[PDB]
Amino acid sequence: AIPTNFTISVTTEILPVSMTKTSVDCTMYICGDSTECSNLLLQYGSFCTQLNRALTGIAVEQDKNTQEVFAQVKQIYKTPPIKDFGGFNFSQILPDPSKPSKRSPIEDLLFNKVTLCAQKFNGLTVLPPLLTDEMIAQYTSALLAGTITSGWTFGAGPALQIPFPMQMAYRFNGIGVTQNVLYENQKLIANQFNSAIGKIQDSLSSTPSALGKLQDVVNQNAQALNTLVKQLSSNFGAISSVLNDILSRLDPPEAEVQIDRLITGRLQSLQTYVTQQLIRAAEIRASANLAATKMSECVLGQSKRVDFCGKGYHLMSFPQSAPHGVVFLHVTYVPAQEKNFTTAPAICHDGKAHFPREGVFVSNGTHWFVTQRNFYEPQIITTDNTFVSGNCDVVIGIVNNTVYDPLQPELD
Amino acid sequence: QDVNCTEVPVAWRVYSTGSNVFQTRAGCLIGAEHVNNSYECDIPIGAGICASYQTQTSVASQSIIAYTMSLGAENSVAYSNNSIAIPTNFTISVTTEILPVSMTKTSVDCTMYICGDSTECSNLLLQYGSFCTQ
Amino acid sequence: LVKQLSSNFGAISSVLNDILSRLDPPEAEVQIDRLITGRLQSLQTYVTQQLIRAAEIRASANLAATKMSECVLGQSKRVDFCGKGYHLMSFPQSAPHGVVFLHVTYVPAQEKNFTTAPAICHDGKAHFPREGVFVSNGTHWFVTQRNFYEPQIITTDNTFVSGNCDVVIGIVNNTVYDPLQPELD
Ligand SMILES: *[C@@H]1O[C@H](CO)[C@@H](O[C@@H]2O[C@H](CO)[C@@H](O[C@@H]3O[C@H](CO)[C@@H](O)[C@H](O)[C@@H]3O)[C@H](O)[C@H]2NC(C)=O)[C@H](O)[C@H]1NC(C)=O
Ligand SMILES: *[C@@H]1O[C@H](CO)[C@@H](O[C@@H]2O[C@H](CO)[C@@H](O[C@@H]3O[C@H](CO)[C@@H](O)[C@H](O)[C@@H]3O)[C@H](O)[C@H]2NC(C)=O)[C@H](O)[C@H]1NC(C)=O
Ligand SMILES: *[C@@H]1O[C@H](CO)[C@@H](O[C@@H]2O[C@H](CO)[C@@H](O[C@@H]3O[C@H](CO)[C@@H](O)[C@H](O)[C@@H]3O)[C@H](O)[C@H]2NC(C)=O)[C@H](O)[C@H]1NC(C)=O
Ligand SMILES: *[C@@H]1O[C@H](CO)[C@@H](O[C@@H]2O[C@H](CO)[C@@H](O)[C@H](O)[C@H]2NC(C)=O)[C@H](O)[C@H]1NC(C)=O
Ligand SMILES: *[C@@H]1O[C@H](CO)[C@@H](O[C@@H]2O[C@H](CO)[C@@H](O)[C@H](O)[C@H]2NC(C)=O)[C@H](O)[C@H]1NC(C)=O
Ligand SMILES: *[C@@H]1O[C@H](CO)[C@@H](O)[C@H](O)[C@H]1NC(C)=O
Ligand SMILES: *[C@@H]1O[C@H](CO)[C@@H](O)[C@H](O)[C@H]1NC(C)=O
Ligand SMILES: *[C@@H]1O[C@H](CO)[C@@H](O)[C@H](O)[C@H]1NC(C)=O
Repeated sequence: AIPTNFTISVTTEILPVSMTKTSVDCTMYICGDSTECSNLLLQYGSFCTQLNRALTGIAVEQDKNTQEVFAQVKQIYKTPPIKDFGGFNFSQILPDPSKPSKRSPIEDLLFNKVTLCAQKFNGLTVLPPLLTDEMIAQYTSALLAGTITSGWTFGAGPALQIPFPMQMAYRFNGIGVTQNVLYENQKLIANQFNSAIGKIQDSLSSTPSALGKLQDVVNQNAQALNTLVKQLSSNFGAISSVLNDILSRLDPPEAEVQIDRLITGRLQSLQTYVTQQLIRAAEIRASANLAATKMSECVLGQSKRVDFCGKGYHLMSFPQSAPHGVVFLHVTYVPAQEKNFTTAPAICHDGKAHFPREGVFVSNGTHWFVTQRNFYEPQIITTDNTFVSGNCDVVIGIVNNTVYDPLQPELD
Repeated sequence: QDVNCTEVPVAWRVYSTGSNVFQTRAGCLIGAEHVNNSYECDIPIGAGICASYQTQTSVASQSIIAYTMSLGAENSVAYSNNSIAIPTNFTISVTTEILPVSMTKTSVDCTMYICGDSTECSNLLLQYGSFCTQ
Repeated sequence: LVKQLSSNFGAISSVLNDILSRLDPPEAEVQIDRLITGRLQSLQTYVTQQLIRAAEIRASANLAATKMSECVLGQSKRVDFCGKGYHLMSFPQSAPHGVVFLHVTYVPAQEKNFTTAPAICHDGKAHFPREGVFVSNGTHWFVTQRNFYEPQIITTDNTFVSGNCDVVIGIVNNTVYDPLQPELD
């Protein structure tokens, strides 16, 4: 079964890369302005220093994650002023200078769907990220402009200019299809690419569950913080929950029991919160590493790993940013309408047996031809497309035919 | 952090107020001057602000400065619909990568760590379950 | 973990001998129980931290094993995996609780631009390169490989014919040299 047409397809993948940084003060959360609470908690050891160290480590680890997936090339490139990429239309991915935001229409659509207080209280602080969105957008724009005008060369050394049709011809001659197919159906390929890239906005704007992966971490963090805050209204087996009333209607020789019980309860609650945060950060870092690998392999070069950079034979990929995440658009090539054929392992001329150099033998029913393994184009068997090895006695299923000779003119 | 530059002297004193005061997204920075240029990043602060020593520059007057990010050197390739850039030489390069594989093995005895020679501590801890075996 | 032993944990003292001396057995159990609870939870925290660190260490070890299996015992075509640039070879070295990889790679160098053409149109037929692309000095035309500059004269061995000079865009005119000319003699 040999395909006779093809179809360019575009798929989307979403990968989280970071989670919001946060920090809590050990002393302030447990004890307020009460100094007696402070010097009662001083009885315990370094339980107010390990937690801050762990949170700081988590914060710096999250800071490092973004730099690994967006700082592959330290040389920002610019697109040419005139867009004449052989009919291709990269308007929905390239940045739009008209809008005050430096994003693209797809990036703008993404940033308007992540939308779902907590200013400051009880020693709850949120640190700002080192890299703002305005610079992640610049990194993505530079990466996008690098592949359009240079191919995969800029990912290994100096950037080499290349015409886009020639680059696509290079990429087809990486999966089996020869060069002439693109140079013939340039218009069809361009139209299919434009339609596929257009349909992405419609697909994203209609599915609320498309961006579900990025919302899960935000919701989990919000629920964890809400539980941590709500845990402050529990008596923990004492007479009350507010230290002020404990300090009033009791004696200092007796009031320490409630203070100690509340301290123990709040300390173990904070322990649970910190452990949960560390466990979540582990998976977030794993996902960030996977995203970095995907960016390095799919974008800056063609990948031959099956079902890694999209579904089907991989051709190209484009990166886009999103709030605490990245989105990959994989452009792939898949076969189409097929045809029925009969075959033969080898062709037996006089004595010698012929094997194809590249491609296989297909029989229309009367004649025979040799063709490629992924696109149907028959050619007459000659001495250039086949090589002789052995005799028509050991191979199984060989057939009979005539191998054309290309030097018949010399007879004249 | 998160303190607006008026309340800062409501906390060896020059760093409390005066000299040069800069207000950023992270907070209030005291002791550095905000230049109008852009350089490679250094000791980070936040919201794309890196502070560097970099004061070899009318005496040099070495001091700490603050500046915005610079995302590498600007570049632009000349692209037309007929243009090829073919290399003519090459260069063999060697790079190094470091990878941890393991750390030091260790073991801690449950009973000895908590209770010393005191058998009373031992038989009081025996009240709990299998916490010295897990 | 060691310094945590010098904390009273809300008791009267931190040394068990002192607790066992200036108290009564019916009363001394409270301090012992409190110290036991505190030390037990401290050890719990230490063990949990050790497990969390060990997970990451195992992940890094697995990555190092994959790198050794792929980059060393064979060439790798994965981009930016075994070093920066086109990967050629790699060498392993040991280090205290770790490994060091030396990646030997190939990168291009000084460059000169050229002008190209998708195909060359001889009489009727249209010729496409077999490997490499067409490079024009400005007067003549040549075919060369895609990673090193060495011009060669267009022949019938470096190109293959497919179609007509009517559907491709940007085809140009030139002469395809024939290799059986001496047969005329
Ligand atoms: C490259 O792609 C861009 C984006 O699709 C093209 O711009 C778009 O071109 C279409 C052409 O039909 C415009 O649609 C027209 O809009 C006007 C005004 O709303 C309407 O009266 C017409 O009936 C038609 O629907 C569209 O506005 C325009 N801009 C977008 C979609 O943002 C561009 O033309 C493409 N390049 C080339 C060379 O065609
Ligand atoms: C493809 O064509 C070849 C040659 O045209 C066929 O080879 C022939 O195979 C038959 C039996 O397989 C043999 O023919 C015999 O030859 C002896 C020679 O003395 C003769 O006495 C017999 O009466 C008989 O004709 C022989 O191996 C060979 N013949 C010749 C002339 O080469 C082959 O069978 C064909 N295969 C198919 C699938 O059609
Ligand atoms: C590369 O070579 C081809 C073949 O020589 C050139 O194609 C020529 O195109 C012109 C007009 O586009 C045509 O010539 C015309 O032929 C008719 C035949 O009756 C004649 O009456 C006209 O007066 C005119 O000469 C024809 O398609 C073809 N020339 C020939 C002799 O077949 C092509 O232009 C060349 N490339 C470049 C860039 O010049
Ligand atoms: C494919 O299967 C068919 C069906 O069995 C094979 O046809 C038979 O092949 C044997 C082997 O020589 C002959 O003896 C029979 O006479 C054939 N039957 C018919 C109806 O033709 C066929 O050979 C198989 N193909 C190959 C390459 O082995
Ligand atoms: C490469 O780009 C140039 C710039 O537009 C193209 O040159 C024009 O091509 C059209 C189409 O035939 C002509 O009508 C113009 O007269 C050309 N202008 C000049 C100044 O020559 C050129 O055709 C493009 N080449 C390819 C292969 O697309
Ligand atoms: C495919 O093989 C031949 C066509 O050469 C045809 O007779 C046969 O019925 C086809 N089989 C199917 C399942 O279509
Ligand atoms: C900080 O204080 C000044 C003067 O009191 C005020 O104008 C400014 O708006 C304050 N900062 C913010 C972020 O409001
Ligand atoms: C490309 O090379 C030509 C000479 O062949 C030269 O005239 C032109 O300036 C070069 N292009 C660039 C961008 O340097």
